[PDB]
Parts: sequence; structure tokens; C-alpha cells
Amino acid sequence: GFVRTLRARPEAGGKVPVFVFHPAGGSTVVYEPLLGRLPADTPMYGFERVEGSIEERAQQYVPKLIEMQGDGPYVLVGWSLGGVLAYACAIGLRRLGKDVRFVGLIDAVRAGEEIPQTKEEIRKRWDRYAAFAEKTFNPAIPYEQLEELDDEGQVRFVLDAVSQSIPAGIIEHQRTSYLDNRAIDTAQIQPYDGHVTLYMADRYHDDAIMFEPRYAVRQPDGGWGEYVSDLEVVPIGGEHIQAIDEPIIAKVGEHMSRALGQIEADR
Ligand SMILES: CNC(=O)c1c(-c2ccc(O)cc2)oc2ccc(O)c(CN3CCC4(COC4)C3)c12
Repeated sequence: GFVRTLRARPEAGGKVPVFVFHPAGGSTVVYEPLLGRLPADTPMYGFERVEGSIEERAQQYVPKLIEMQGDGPYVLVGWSLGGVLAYACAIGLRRLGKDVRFVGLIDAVRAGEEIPQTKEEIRKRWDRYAAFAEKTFNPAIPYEQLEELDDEGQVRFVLDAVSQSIPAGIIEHQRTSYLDNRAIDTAQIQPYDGHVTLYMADRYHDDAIMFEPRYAVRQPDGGWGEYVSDLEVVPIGGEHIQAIDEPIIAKVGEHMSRALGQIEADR
């Protein structure tokens, strides 16, 4: 289905599982370095890609989480897009009366300024892509047809226009890559009352920034303090893309190991 078993829990008993959520344009196999930095026999389950907006995706994850974990306790972790998803499932699980005891965001850092959900920003965004496209591959943007479509329809319209004038594999990967990245842009973040740990790097890469220049700035709280009162930030340095790999993940994992040991003590 959409759940990957990174390390199975025992048939009965054992430690609380860690649930990790896939990143944008990728799979939960990227949490394997983190797993090696966690306590021995920590179970870990990865939730992979499903369709919908952020809240509609959590409408599919939450019932599976409760099948696998019941009342709790819940430990939800995600890098890149995964962080938003883990947080979204923290809010869904809290409303159902579930015990969430750790939400771990690995550099799930919001744009320094809010991204407007407007028609003018649609036009600004498609002009930005258009200019890059003539550069890296050597016309009139039909704005009225694009402003009336969602992200999925926008992308289909633009691929169909190329066909009307590319191998299937390249297309499928960039379609999910782009859509997951827009899912981060468009996320409508809801307040959460539990404890959130945010592992914060220094900066997004110059590729991400060129796609949306408002990622050139990060607030100290990563954009989350308005929505979380019990917010902890762990500075890890480096770039967004290296927060998930060795050796920086060793710093993430040492911190998370202490949080999991405390959760195991209170059981
Ligand atoms: C190229 N980099 C990317 O991030 C993006 C890709 C894209 C397209 C095709 C691919 O194959 C791979 C990626 O589409 C996007 C659409 C909107 C957007 O605002 C961004 C910028 N991202 C949004 C959230 C972000 C901050 O944390 C990650 C950066 C992107």
C-alpha cells in the first residue's frame, strides 16, 4: 500500500514506533541514515505518496496510523514535505483524542514571507518559469486559462501544450516533484498544542530559491511559532539538502534518541 516497513516492531510489545513521512519528489528510504542513529530496535514505518491537498492526505494517513498504533503513543517525523505531513497528522490525531508525544520536523522551514495564493502570483510564477525555460533550452503565456486551474490542472495543461507542439519516466518524476513542492507552498498551517521539535539548518539551496525567491529568508522560529506554543528549535547548520544525511543527521539522531528514551521511561 503506501506504508513502508523500515524496521518491523516485534509481534507484541517493544518500543514505540517512529513514523516517518516521505519528502518532496522522493521516498522514505532517505530516513535510513536517521534509523542507524536511533536506539536499537526502534521500529520505523514510512508513509509514501498519496494524492490530495495536505489535509486530504492526512485524512488517508491518520486511519492507517490508528490501525498500526491505536491510542498511542505517536512519534511523527518528516524532512522536507514530510514535516508538514507529520504535523498535519499530529493535528488530525489530536482531534481524535490520540496521545501524540513527539513531532519532529527536519528543516521543514516556511518561506520567510508568506506566499500569496492569488491570481497575480500565478502569473508571476509562470512568467518566472517561462524565462528559465528559454535559458536552459534556448511565447505568450495564456494567463486566463492557467488562473482558473489548480496546481494539478495547471501542470497537465502545460504538459499537453508541449505534446501539442518527453519520455514518460522523466515526466512522472517531475510531475510529482513539482506538485509536492507546491503542496509545501500552499500548506495552510493550523495551530497545534503539543511539543514540536524543529531541526533547523542555515539555508535552502540556490535551486529552491530560484523557483520561489521568498525562501531566501528564514525566520528564527522557521515560521512555526505563531502556530505552536511549545516549540523547540535545534540548530544543526548546513543546507536543507544535507539535514537528512550523514554526518549532520547524527546530530538530529542524538537529540531524537534522548526524546525517545524519555518517552520509553514514562511507559
Ligand atoms: C527545484 N526545487 C524545488 O524545490 C521546486 C520544484 C521542483 C521541480 C521539479 C523537480 O524535479 C524537483 C523540484 O518545484 C517547485 C514549485 C514551487 C516551489 O516554490 C518550489 C520551491 N520549493 C518549494 C518548497 C521548498 C522549500 O523547501 C522546499 C522549495 C519548487
